[PDB]
Amino acid sequence: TSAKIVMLGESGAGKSSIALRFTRNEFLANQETTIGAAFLSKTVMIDGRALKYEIWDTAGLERFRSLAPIYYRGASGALVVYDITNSESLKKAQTWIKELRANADPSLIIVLVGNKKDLGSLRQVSFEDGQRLAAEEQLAAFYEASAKDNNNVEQVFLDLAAKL
Ligand SMILES: Nc1nc2c(ncn2[C@@H]2O[C@H](COP(=O)(O)OP(=O)(O)NP(=O)(O)O)[C@@H](O)[C@H]2O)c(=O)[nH]1
Ligand SMILES: [Mg+2]
Repeated sequence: TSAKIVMLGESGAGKSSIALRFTRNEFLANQETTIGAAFLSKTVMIDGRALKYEIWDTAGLERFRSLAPIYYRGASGALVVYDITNSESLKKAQTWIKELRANADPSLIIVLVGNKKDLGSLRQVSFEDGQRLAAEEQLAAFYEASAKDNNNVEQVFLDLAAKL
């Protein structure tokens, strides 16, 4: 069985870095902005039974927003990513969550992920503030993570998988 997941969120928050870290163990300090949504795969075991993630890594720039439904229409899950160092990205994440609730399948499982936890002092979003959004929106899970340090990336995907 397979998990069809879409990555959404403001450009620069680290959608491609998370999905490449998870699927390929690849991180780039100079990851290029995504033009057309990229497809990425990986198989992971659940509690014995095998599982294939099929991930659509969307371009986050607002000019590519109208393309996002092509990638979210058949999705089982969405990871809506923000950057813990940039307060504005959390409000962008809230807009995506609302858009998904209005336009996507009501069974869609949404996980909120605050990325770049490794950037210490530059944090602008508290754990408390990110989770307040996830609780207010009754999302499936809330994690802070670091694609760069590979911290909590595996755990976000495993958690999401168990909720599908
Ligand atoms: N310090 C730090 N930098 C990160 C982390 N994840 C991503 N980055 C950096 O942030 C920049 C943008 O990352 P990227 O994955 O391209 O973001 P995106 O959300 O895919 N952008 P777009 O929507 O335009 O494709 C890159 O320079 C990348 O190295 C992280 O966990 N920590
Ligand atoms: Mg990208």
